[PDB]
Amino acid sequence: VENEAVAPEFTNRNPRNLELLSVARKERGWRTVFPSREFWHRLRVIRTQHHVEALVEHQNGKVVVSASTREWAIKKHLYSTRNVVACESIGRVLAQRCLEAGINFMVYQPTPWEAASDSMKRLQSAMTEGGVVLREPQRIY
Amino acid sequence: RRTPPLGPMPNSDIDLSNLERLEKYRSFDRYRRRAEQEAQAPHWWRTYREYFGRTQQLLERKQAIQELRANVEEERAARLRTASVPLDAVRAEWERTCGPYHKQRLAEYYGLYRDLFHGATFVPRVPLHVAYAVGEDDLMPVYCGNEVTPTEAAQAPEVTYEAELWTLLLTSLDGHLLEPDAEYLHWLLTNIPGNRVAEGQVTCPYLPPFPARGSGIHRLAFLLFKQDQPIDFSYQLAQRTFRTFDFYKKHQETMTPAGLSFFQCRWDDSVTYIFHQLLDMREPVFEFVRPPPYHPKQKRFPHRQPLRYLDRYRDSHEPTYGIY
Amino acid sequence: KNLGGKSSGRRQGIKKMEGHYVHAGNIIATQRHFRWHPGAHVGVGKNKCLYALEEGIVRYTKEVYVPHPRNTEAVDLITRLPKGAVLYKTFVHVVPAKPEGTFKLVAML
Amino acid sequence: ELTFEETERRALLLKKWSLYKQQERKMERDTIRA
Amino acid sequence: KNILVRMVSEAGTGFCFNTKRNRLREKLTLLHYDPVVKQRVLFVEKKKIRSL
RNA sequence: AGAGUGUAGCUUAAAAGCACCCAACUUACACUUAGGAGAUUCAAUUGACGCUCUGA
RNA sequence: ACCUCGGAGCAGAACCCAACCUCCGAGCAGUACAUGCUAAGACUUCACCAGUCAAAGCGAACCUCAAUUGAUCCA
Ligand SMILES: [Mg+2]
Ligand SMILES: [Mg+2]
Repeated sequence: VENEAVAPEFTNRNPRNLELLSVARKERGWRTVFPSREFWHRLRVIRTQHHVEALVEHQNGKVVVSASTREWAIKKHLYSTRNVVACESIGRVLAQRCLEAGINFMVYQPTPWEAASDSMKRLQSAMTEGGVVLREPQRIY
Repeated sequence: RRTPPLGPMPNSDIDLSNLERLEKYRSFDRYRRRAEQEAQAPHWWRTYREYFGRTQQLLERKQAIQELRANVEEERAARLRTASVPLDAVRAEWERTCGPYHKQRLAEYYGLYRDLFHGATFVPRVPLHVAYAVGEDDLMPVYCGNEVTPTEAAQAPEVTYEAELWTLLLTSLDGHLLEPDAEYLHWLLTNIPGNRVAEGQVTCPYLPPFPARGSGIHRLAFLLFKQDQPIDFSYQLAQRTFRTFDFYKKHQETMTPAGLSFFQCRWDDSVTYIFHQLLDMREPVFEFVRPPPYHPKQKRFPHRQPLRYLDRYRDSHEPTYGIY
Repeated sequence: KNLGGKSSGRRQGIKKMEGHYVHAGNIIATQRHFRWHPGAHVGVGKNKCLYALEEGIVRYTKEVYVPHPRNTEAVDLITRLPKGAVLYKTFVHVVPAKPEGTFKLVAML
Repeated sequence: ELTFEETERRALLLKKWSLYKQQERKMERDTIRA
Repeated sequence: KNILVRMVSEAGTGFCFNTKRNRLREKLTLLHYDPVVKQRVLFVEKKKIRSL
């Protein structure tokens, strides 16, 4: 059968193939520096003076997903773009975007004060209820 | 010896005897921001990245923001941390305004551009709503890289691209079983008369996704091209092979990529039926094989090594007796 | 009057210079203080020795230093640093050579 | 205990005082620079 | 000063592990992992091996 | 009368980032958390509404 | 006077370097009881002895200090 001609080794070029299989390397070093690079996707929250940014960024630096209060779509539906309400809304929007993007796991790396912050707690709860687990699976060796 | 620096040494311009006068980072946060900016900035020394790496709109937006501020209930909820946002409306407005750029970012991350078009990029200006009809009641949407099982993708999807001559192509980017640099064409509706898709020309009939078992996650892309002027186009796997780069090289002048939507599929039971009945072949089963463990060259006298040293280099665990 | 000082040299330092192929687990450098800091795919032992967490090539770089927020001494140093200043340290990196693995056809069911 | 109306009045009090002392500091700084 | 003491498993197993404690502190009880039982069980000081 | 001209305090920012303020922790400051206000001077690259300088 | 061990100069920069050379120190202490078991690959005081680090795995939770010590036999 001609259609049965299959090469001995398969070449899956999808960048997220091994990541989704939980087999890809995730940088285990940087034990003296913060934040840790041992992740495949990181949730990075930037609280500016006026706006709130929430990015899902791959370890290589590519910003896979973004949710900024600076976009019209979001900024035209909330009163203040720098409050706990804004953080919760951007968290829910980012959760929806992550679910439609296929990103279900991330590694959030907040500082102690950021983690203790009410806004960060609300954002984390919003992501969790939106369907994103902020704890990536362990690599399979 | 002291070779002079090949450029501006860091912390050089700021360095001055007036340390007491100079303001300081009082916060780890500001220090981290500056350090990250510096890391992003290029440098002349070896670094990690080297090796591992209108007015009317403004007026209307200001008026809307002022109206929201004036609305007391909105302010009450904001200060009571109870206000929410309309998620569906936000999604629609994202699609209309800034969805194309974020979708382009997603495609670039997933490698669609580097593979589909060999690097050439394009903003998906036209939103593309594709959904694989699930049952007779619902339908799984294909937004961007989400996961849709081949069971759900068994039957061709409903496409609603809001416009007013279009060509839609489904291409599996990494499902090719013989050629690493090849794709699979699943369904190609060309010369579609606007929004309605049932009137398109069926150049290639719909073949459901068939990601081989243990072959990993496969990415399939819905490419949509606006057709400036109507043009003519030219179950066997050798004829389902398809190089989208060559296809778009042929049809570049009359086609413009204006829509994009992709999803991810892994092996399912329906893949077995696709392979056995539709494709009439023995389904291939792939396994992830890690490289064999490395061991240093065996020494005649493994000094200071445990008794496990010999087991590290024996191949068969069953007892062997040689001549006896 | 002067007794002691007879200790021998620790034989510490770099064991794998840049460009050296390194297998997983190999010790790259032994140090008493943090001369070279751990980078990508490099782990630190209890005695600050840097060992390769992956099989690849050793690369030494200069990268900005961002201590953990709970490292009180380093955070205090940063808090006292003038604005615009960025600390730098020498980091050791292992650029992995081989892929995690390959997909092989095992059975033509 | 307290009520929603007085809480809202207190919040608006804080808002207006923020604006007022912002203007105060702005005029003080303007005089300083002038 | 401290004394080396044999903490014996209360699981009935003859599993003993040596720890150290102040000579002036009360007899010592811990929750230590018992490999035979494969579970953390209570260990009680039984005897003083030596004074360290 | 003439010249420079012109984004909220600053920006070889394009409606952003730093700035700035009160509330709590601080003796206090600082940090952190919660909140707050903010502008592209007006008409078609051009002209004229406001600031600085050169004169009387 | 010293005999063992560790830190710093001599020995400025991979490693290593004597001195009845210059100076400091140690023969613990403290906290925990997974301070559990196993196991690739490496380091190593210029031998050996001894001493170090450690991925992965099982099982669990969700070690500080430079030295801070001593083999065999025999009890
Ligand atoms: Mg010495
Ligand atoms: Mg040796």
